[PDB]
Order: sequence, then structure tokens, then C-alpha cells
Amino acid sequence: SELLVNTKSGKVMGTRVPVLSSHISAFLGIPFAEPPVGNMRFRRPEPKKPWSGVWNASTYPNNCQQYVDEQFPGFSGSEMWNPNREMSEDCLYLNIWVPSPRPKSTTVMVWIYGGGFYSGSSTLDVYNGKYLAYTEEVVLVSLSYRVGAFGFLALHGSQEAPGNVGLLDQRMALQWVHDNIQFFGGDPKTVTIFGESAGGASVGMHILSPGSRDLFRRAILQSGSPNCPWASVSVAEGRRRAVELGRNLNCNLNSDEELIHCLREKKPQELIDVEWNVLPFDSIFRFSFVPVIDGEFFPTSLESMLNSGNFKKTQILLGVNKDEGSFFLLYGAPGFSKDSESKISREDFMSGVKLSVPHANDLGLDAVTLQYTDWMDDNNGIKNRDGLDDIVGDHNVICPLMHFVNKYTKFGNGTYLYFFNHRASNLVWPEWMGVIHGYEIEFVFGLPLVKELNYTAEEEALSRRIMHYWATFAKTGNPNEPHSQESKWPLFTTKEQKFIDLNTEPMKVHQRLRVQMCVFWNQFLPKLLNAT
Amino acid sequence: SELLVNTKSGKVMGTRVPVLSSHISAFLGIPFAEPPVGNMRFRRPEPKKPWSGVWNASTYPNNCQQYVDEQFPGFSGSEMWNPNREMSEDCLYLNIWVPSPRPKSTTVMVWIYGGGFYSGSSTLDVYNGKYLAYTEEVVLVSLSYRVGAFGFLALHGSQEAPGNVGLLDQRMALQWVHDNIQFFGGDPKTVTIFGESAGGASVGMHILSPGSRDLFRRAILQSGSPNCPWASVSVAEGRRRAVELGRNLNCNLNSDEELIHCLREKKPQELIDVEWNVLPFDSIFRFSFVPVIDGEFFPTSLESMLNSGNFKKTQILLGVNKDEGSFFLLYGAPGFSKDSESKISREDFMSGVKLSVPHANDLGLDAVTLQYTDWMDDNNGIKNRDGLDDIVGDHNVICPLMHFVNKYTKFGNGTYLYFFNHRASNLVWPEWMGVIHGYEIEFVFGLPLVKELNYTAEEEALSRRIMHYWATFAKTGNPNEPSKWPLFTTKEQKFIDLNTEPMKVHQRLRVQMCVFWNQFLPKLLNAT
Ligand SMILES: C[As+](C)(C)CCO[C@@H](c1ccccc1[N+](=O)O)C(F)(F)F
Ligand SMILES: C[As+](C)(C)CCO[C@@H](c1ccccc1[N+](=O)O)C(F)(F)F
Ligand SMILES: C[As+](C)(C)CCO[C@@H](c1ccccc1[N+](=O)O)C(F)(F)F
Ligand SMILES: C[As+](C)(C)CCO[C@@H](c1ccccc1[N+](=O)O)C(F)(F)F
Ligand SMILES: *[C@@H]1O[C@H](CO)[C@@H](O)[C@H](O)[C@H]1NC(C)=O
Ligand SMILES: *[C@@H]1O[C@H](CO)[C@@H](O)[C@H](O)[C@H]1NC(C)=O
Ligand SMILES: *[C@@H]1O[C@H](CO)[C@@H](O)[C@H](O)[C@H]1NC(C)=O
Ligand SMILES: *[C@@H]1O[C@H](CO)[C@@H](O)[C@H](O)[C@H]1NC(C)=O
Repeated sequence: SELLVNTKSGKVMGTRVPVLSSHISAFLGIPFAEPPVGNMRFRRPEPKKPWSGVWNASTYPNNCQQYVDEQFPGFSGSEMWNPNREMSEDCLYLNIWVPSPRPKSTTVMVWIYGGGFYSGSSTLDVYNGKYLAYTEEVVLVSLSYRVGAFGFLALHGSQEAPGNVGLLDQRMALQWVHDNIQFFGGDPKTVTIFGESAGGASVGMHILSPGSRDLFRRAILQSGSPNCPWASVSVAEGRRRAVELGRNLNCNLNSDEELIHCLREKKPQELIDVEWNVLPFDSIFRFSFVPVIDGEFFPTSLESMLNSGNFKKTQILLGVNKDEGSFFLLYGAPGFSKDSESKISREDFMSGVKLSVPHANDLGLDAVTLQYTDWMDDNNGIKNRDGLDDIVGDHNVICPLMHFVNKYTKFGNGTYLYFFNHRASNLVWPEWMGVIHGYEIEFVFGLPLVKELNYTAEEEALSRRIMHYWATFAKTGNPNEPHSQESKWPLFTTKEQKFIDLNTEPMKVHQRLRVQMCVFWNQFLPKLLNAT
Repeated sequence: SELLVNTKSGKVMGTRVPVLSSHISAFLGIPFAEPPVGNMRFRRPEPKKPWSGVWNASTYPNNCQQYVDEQFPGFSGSEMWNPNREMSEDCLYLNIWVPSPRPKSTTVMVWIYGGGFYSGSSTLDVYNGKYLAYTEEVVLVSLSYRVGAFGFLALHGSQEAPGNVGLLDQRMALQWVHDNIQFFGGDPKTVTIFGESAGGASVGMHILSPGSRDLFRRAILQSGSPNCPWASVSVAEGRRRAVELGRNLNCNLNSDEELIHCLREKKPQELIDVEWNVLPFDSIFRFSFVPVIDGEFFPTSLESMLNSGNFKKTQILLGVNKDEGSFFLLYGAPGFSKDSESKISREDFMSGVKLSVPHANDLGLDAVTLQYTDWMDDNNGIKNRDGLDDIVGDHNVICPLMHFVNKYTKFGNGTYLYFFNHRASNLVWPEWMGVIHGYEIEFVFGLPLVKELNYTAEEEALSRRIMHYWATFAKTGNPNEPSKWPLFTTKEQKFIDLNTEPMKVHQRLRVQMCVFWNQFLPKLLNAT
């Protein structure tokens, strides 16, 4: 039967689901590892041991333990991102959507959810993989990885809490895909890992980590990059935070063994409630437990690896949104409300840069300020708001991604760059927030194809070509369909630096994406802060 | 007669000079100090000893010893600034233009030529005061002062070469005016000192210096302020330069006096031939011997004085030109030519910026570059040319003056700021230089009123309103005569455009760039 599959470790029984007046197979909650519970909390993932009988894969699994957001209870805009299942430490599962007539050996795309390495679920409505699996005829997989302290507490030197175990969870599901996707009609030599935000950084980190390299063919990064200021810490900082988490819990701090034995006894929520307490400064777009440059998952520093071409050389498709930082300013900066135009005053502008570039001396702060202020009209609330928005988006997403794209292209085999600037007609967030962090996702997954969601006809078309670019890239390594009458998305080269706009207007090609500001962030400020 | 005046130190006789089909009186080459020659080289000036008989003041005096520009032999554009009279260390004279018939006790304006303190003359054609004196019925006086080593060699502590003597020359000119201008029909109580460039910085220095404050009423600064980076040096830097000057001429360096005596022996030209050698950095818009903050003429640091408000509180009218830096880049930077559009490659731009901010470290240069570069079009030869032009003009003239204007206004009794951006229809320099440093002067001096100079009627109009603004401001402390030229206030920061079109009132003159040059970069270099 189409729904019953003999995987290496056991039988899996999926379920038939409707998709736009049709059907496709869905295998939900398939486990790829032993439950990281008990004395396993904080440790490297272990492979799921074989089971007898048939594993019921007709329902989504649990979401991993995480800080649930409660800023706007009941508001769909914020809660669509929260865990929609029971949060359990037993959460290492992956889901697969296989087109009906099971494909013989087709393209595979593995989705890696993002959420600052502190949150995220594979089960959210926006990650329903049926539309893309059905429409583009690909085997769509969404995996899951431990987040926060569970997946990232790093006491470098300890084999109980080495750090980067969340990244290792991802690697294991990728291995699982490599060892079993062939039984679902997937081609393990043609898999594309794609993710957004922490999911976008994770993808880049797999392109850098030797132990992950041969588990996938190509890569797609959305609004995320391995070198993002928030995507990783030094092993020192990692250890520091691990000890501070333990201090915050009255933990015996004698040795790593004792700190870990303590933390392992606390109930999950106990760790979450103190999670943000370990950060260095009051900030936005900064998360407590994230990947550590250990010299194992990451042989050396990310920049050293980038300069030496010590990474997987394949094709990559990647991009950013127009207003990546508004989501964060709304939550942590003064003057920002979802119920108002949020015209920011000079006073709150200052307060906001301080929160956005937490690790910058006053000379730094002045530079960022001078760089984004119109001193001819510095009391303009609209400009101050948009100025600060750009600051958070440029510093945390766009420039880090642009630095990575320029480094990678030197050694890569094909790079395609996009700029998502479409504001959805049915957006629930206020207009000032613009094209929000995470909002190209519903288009990558094809939610506009379902009528009852109210997207315009032009939004259905945008989604369809975005999904086609993604699937065609995953299939061939070039998002453009051979000999088509459509507009060409050109290769991004270190010389021409071309990229395109992803929106309703007829495609347009641009060059040097936000160079001016990114020379500032990627070149000047680092040098200014280095000279101290 | 009207051409024979009894001054306090002796008689003097001028001459009747024609002006626009009318006449006015001219007293030229009036000595106001003892010839600072021989032993008196580098020494403070000494008042002019009285004389018997009448002093012939019918012709212009010698010009002070200075580096003569030979970049364009015979080109009027640069030749018009070179000494047009025979040079001589005996050059402390002043000129006066008195409207005819002689006024009773009218407004007096005293011009202070500018040329980086290393050059300048009171006899240039663009300084002919007979037009302004006549058109606005004012007594116009042009002074002179020592430049280069002769006026600013500085061995602080010594008394044979104390430094700032060139300024004391200026102060003595003003003291002379104070004591005598009433004999020519001018009110010593309503004297305005105005000057351009290094002259403008001097005006500002006499506003700051306690010993100069009481000798004048108001002030006008044209493209220069006392805090300009090229305008002064510490006692140590002055001292360093003085000694290196000696090292260059194989002078004994064992002590202040031996050095000074050795330098006194040398001929004027020997000193000038090695004048530039003392500069600490290869650069542009930098001069060797300039004023020194000695704690005498200047009590404390300029900034310290500006902040505490330790300076003459009165009204000031000042401004700057559209492209102050073109002249400098043309003479010392690669890519710039007088016979081409001078499009600047990225590589020549990089050179240009290092020559422009000689004191900045790499981080600083980087910052200046980021600030003026269009990273989406960095090989645009025009954007790069203009960018450099703006760097030089903003760093050396505009922003130091905007810092002076905002500080002064805090205690002042009335500021009036302008932005001159008209390019003479008959400019002999290439179009890319724009509104060049020093080319507002001909308007202030009404040359556009003499037809043989081929300016346009619309320009004669600009000249006249400008001369009226200057004179009306001189006489009343207000350029307007009851759209009007609005007062500059730290709240609205308004200023006007000075050109042929109808007056426009703007606000916050080059605030973006100047926040960079006055606040950011300083704090950056200071830290690093
Ligand atoms: C496709 As998402 C990486 C779950 C867009 C928002 O998520 C941000 C965020 C930013 C600012 C405030 C709140 C949140 N949030 O609740 O998720 C974060 F943190 F997950 F990255
Ligand atoms: C004890 As808290 C006021 C949940 C520390 C971080 O707060 C952030 C934040 C809060 C919730 C999700 C994501 C973010 N973030 O990415 O910065 C902000 F924005 F509220 F300050
Ligand atoms: C040995 As030389 C070539 C007389 C040092 C300065 O030269 C300047 C210069 C020359 C003449 C007048 C002013 C300037 N200046 O302000 O920099 C420039 F431009 F040639 F490099
Ligand atoms: C009204 As003027 C202050 C005598 C014109 C500009 O003069 C500059 C200059 C700048 C670059 C090259 C040559 C010169 N120059 O011969 O005067 C300097 F140096 F005098 F200020
Ligand atoms: C799998 O479990 C779900 C939920 O309990 C149920 O709806 C489905 O029928 C189950 N499959 C079978 C028949 O085991
Ligand atoms: C990718 O690699 C192939 C074979 O090594 C080469 O022919 C092609 O030029 C490369 N493509 C790019 C754009 O790097
Ligand atoms: C005044 O000086 C001029 C020029 O030096 C000379 O030609 C003239 O004869 C002199 N007049 C008298 C009588 O001193
Ligand atoms: C100048 O000072 C006088 C006397 O105190 C004062 O009345 C006048 O308002 C001041 N003018 C300005 C514009 O500061």
C-alpha cells in the first residue's frame, strides 16, 4: 500500500490527506532518534532503535520544550508561531509529504524551522507541506531539533553537555532522510535543506560542518545566515551562560558534572523561566542558548572557514525580506506598538539603537546613529521608526547574509539572491511593520493557493512562481526553467552582484543589495569596534 | 586740502582717483609700524616713529615676502593673487579710500587679506577699495601683515621670535585706525573688520583675543573661522617647525637665540625656499607658519574660549562658498587638472582623501571615505571628483565655521550666515571647480560694476546687494535696511543663498556632513 512503508528501523503507516481537491500521502511523527530525556538531556542525539509492529504516523508529534510567547494572547499573528501541540522533551520527530502516485526517485526538500534557536515547531500551519509537495511534485520533509538550553547548553569539554546537540539533532534527521527517504520515493542524492531564520543559519552551518556536508545536495537560506551576530557564541560565552543558568537555579556549581546533574533534575519549564536571565545585555534579536564554535561541529571560526573555502561547494539560493527588524522592535523597544503608527521620537531612537547593537561602545553607537539619522529632519517620527527598523534588519539579517553570499560565491558552484518585498493583502500586523520577518514563508509553502485564506489572485501567482523557483532549484540547481518565456533570475556573481525582487510586480533585476549600509556593518563598524 | 590729512604721527597726502565716472580720495601705503627688518625680523611690531613733512601716499606699497605661486605662469586665475608689487620685509603699510567730499564720521571697514598666513597682499586688483567706498559711502581700509616665517615663526618663551607677530601687525593696523581714522572722516567707534580665508580666521582671532576686542565694533568672516584646522598650531608644534626650519638651513640649534640669529642672517628667499619642508604631513590645505595658541594673544584653547564665551560679544556676518576645495585639489592632488573635467578614479580618490585629512589614522580615513562614497556607483568619475572637493571644503572651511557659528551665537548679539554659490559668467577656471575659494571677494569689492570686466547685469545686481548687505551690516549690525536676510538662531539655524536668483532662506547648512566633521570623527580620532 501507498501508506505503508518498510523503513530500515521499522514499518511506518502514514495517512491520505486532501490537497486542493486531490490527495497526497502524509507520514507524520516518524521518530529519527531516541527521546533525549532523563540523563540524556543536553547530550548528543542517539539513533532511534528499531520497533516491531506498525508505527502510527497519521498525526503530528509533540513540539519541543520552549519559551511560549504571550505578548498578544489570542492574536493569530503571534500565536501561529507558538507550539500547536504538547511540548515534550520527547520531540525528535520528522514529517514527510509524498505526492500520490508515489514518485519513483524524486527531489527532496528538507525544511528546518527557525526561531532564534530558542523556539520553533515543525508542526505549525504555515509549514504544512502538502501544497508544495503536491504542486511541485517533491517529497517534502520537515524535521525537528531541541531548542534553547535543551539543545544548546554548552559546557565545552563535558561529554554530557558538549553543546550544539540541537544542530546534531538536525544532522541525525538528515541522516535518517539519507537512509530512508528512498523508500518514500525520494532521491537521497538530490536533497535540498531549506530553512528560515535560525533555520537559515542552521543550513549555512551544515554547509560549513564537515560531518553534515554529505547528507544533502543543495541549500536554501531564508532570512538567516551562519555568521549572524545572534546565531553563535564562543565556547567561553557558552560556558559562562551555562554556569549562570545554574546560578539562577541554586545549582551546585562545583564541577561541570554537578552543574549538569542539577539542571537535569529541574522540570523543563524551570529552565525556560530563567532562560533569558543569562544574556549579557538588555537586547533584541539575541537568544540565550545557541550554537557554539567548538572546533568539532565547526573545525574553526566561521570567518576563517569562509575565507579558506573550507565548506561544501554546491549551489545555494538565499534571501531576505524588506523589513526584517520590525517584529523585534515591536516586542522590545519603547515607542513600538502594534496598535499605532509607532512614530518614534529622537529619544526612543537612541534607546532603540542601544537595544539593537547591545555590544557597542558609545563610539559605535554614535556611528550607527550618524549612519541612519537625517540631521535635517531628525524629529521626524516616521524616519526615526524606519531608521531603527533598518538598523535591526541590516545588522541581524541582511548584511550578515550579504557577507556570507559574497564569501561563498568565491568558492561556490552557483548562487541565487532574492529580496522579498511583498506585503500580504491579508496581513494581521500593522502597516508600519512592513514585510515582516518570516512572512515569505506562507508563500514558499503555498498558502495563497487555498482560496479560503483570501490572498489576491496576484498573490496566488506570486506563491506559485516562488514555489516553482524553489523546487526547480532543488531539482536542478538553477531556479530558472530551461528555455522558458519567463524572466530570468540571473546568477549572483562577485563581479555583477545581481539579485531579483520577489513580489507581485513583474520581476526586476537589481545589483549590490544594500551595499552602502552593509559596508558600514560588515566593514567599518567591526573595524571601529576592533580598534576599540 | 582733502588729500592732505594731519595724522597723529605726521602729515600724509593721498590722491584723487577716478571711480565709475566720479572721484574719491585714496591714501596709499600709509606706514603703521616700523619696518620690521634686520634685528626686528620675527619680533613683535613697533609703532611707526613720527615723521616730519608730508608722507607721499599716492601709490601702493611693497608686498610682504612670500612664496610666489608659479603653477601657471601667466594664467590670470592664479597670477591675480601673487604679489603685484615688489616684495620687501618693509611691508607694514595700509591703504585708505575716502569718499569725496569727505564724510564727517562715517562707517569704517578694514579688510584683512587671506592666503593661508603664508601669503597675500593688500594691493591686488580685487582689493581695490575705491568702488565699495564710493558705492556705499564708507571709509575702506585695507591693512597688511607679515606672512610665512616672517610673521609666524614661533619659539614660545623666546622674545626675539615669540610667534603671532603677524597678528600683532594686524592689531597695530587696527590701533592705527583707532587712533587716526577720525582724521579721514571715519568713526573709530564703528569699525568693521572683515576678511576672507586666512583673513577670515584672523577676524575671528581678533574677536577671541582680549588685546584686540576693543579696537573694533563688528566683524565679517568670509570662508574662514579661527578654529580651522590649518589656522593654528600648539606652541610645541610651532616650536618643532621653527627648529626644523633651522635644521634645513644648517642653523645652530643649541638655543632659541642662536637659532633666531641664524635665521635673521638668511635672505628672505632662502627662508621661503624651504618653508614647506617643515610640515609634518604630505598634504593639501596646510601651511607652515600660522598662529600659535601661546596663552597670550590666545588665553586658553580656542574651543575652551568659545565654550566659556570668553570673546567679544557683538554681531557677526559670515559665510562660505559652494566649492572651497577645488583650488587645493587642483594644485596638489592626482587626477585633477585645469585643462580637463578631472574625473576621479577610485584609486585617485583614495589618494585624495589621505592627502585631505593628513592627521587621520586608517580608521579615520575609512570613515571619511564611507561618508562620501556612493558604493552603488564607486567608479563614477564625477561623483568621486565632487566627493573629494566636498571633503576638502567641508573639513577645512565649512564645518569649522559652522562649529564657530553655533558656539558664537550662544553668546553673540546677532549672527547672519550665508552660502555663496554663484559662478562668475566670466570665470577663467574650468567648470568643475565651481564656486571657488576666494571668488566671492570680487563681488564684495564690486568689480562687477565696471563694464570692461564683462560681468552680466544680473551679476552687477548681485554685487550691489552684496556690498549693501556688507555695508548696511557694518553701519548697523544688521545687513537689512528697514524678503529679508533672517537672523541665525541656534533654534532655526537659518541662512540665505547668495546668488543671482531671488533670495532663498534655508536651514542647517551642511548639517549632515558637519555632524561628521565636528562631532563624530573628532571623537573617533581622539579615542583611536
Ligand atoms: C518565522 As519566526 C524566526 C517564529 C518571526 C518572529 O520570531 C522572532 C521574534 C522576534 C521578535 C519578537 C518575537 C518573536 N517570536 O515570538 O518568535 C524569533 F525570536 F523567533 F526569532
Ligand atoms: C525576559 As524577555 C522581555 C522574553 C528577553 C528577550 O526579549 C525580546 C524577545 C522576546 C520574545 C521573543 C523574542 C525576543 N527577541 O528576539 O529579542 C524583546 F524583544 F522583547 F526584547
Ligand atoms: C613643496 As609644495 C607642492 C609649494 C607643499 C604644499 O603644496 C600644496 C599648496 C601649494 C600652494 C598653495 C597652497 C597649497 N595648499 O594649501 O595645500 C599643493 F596643493 F600643491 F599640494
Ligand atoms: C582669495 As585666496 C585664500 C589668495 C585663493 C585660494 O588660495 C589658496 C590656494 C590653494 C591651492 C593652491 C594655491 C592657492 N594660492 O595660490 O593662494 C591658499 F593657499 F592661499 F589658501
Ligand atoms: C493513529 O492515531 C490517530 C489518533 O489517535 C487515529 O486517528 C488513527 O486512526 C490511528 N491509526 C490507527 C488506526 O492506528
Ligand atoms: C559548476 O561546476 C561545473 C563543473 O565543475 C562547471 O562546469 C560550472 O561552470 C560550475 N558552475 C558555476 C556557475 O560555478
Ligand atoms: C609721490 O610718489 C610718486 C610715486 O613714487 C612720485 O611719482 C611722485 O613724484 C611723488 N610726489 C611727491 C611730490 O612726493
Ligand atoms: C543685543 O543686545 C541687546 C542689549 O542687551 C538686546 O536688546 C538685543 O535683543 C540683542 N540682540 C540680539 C539679536 O541678540
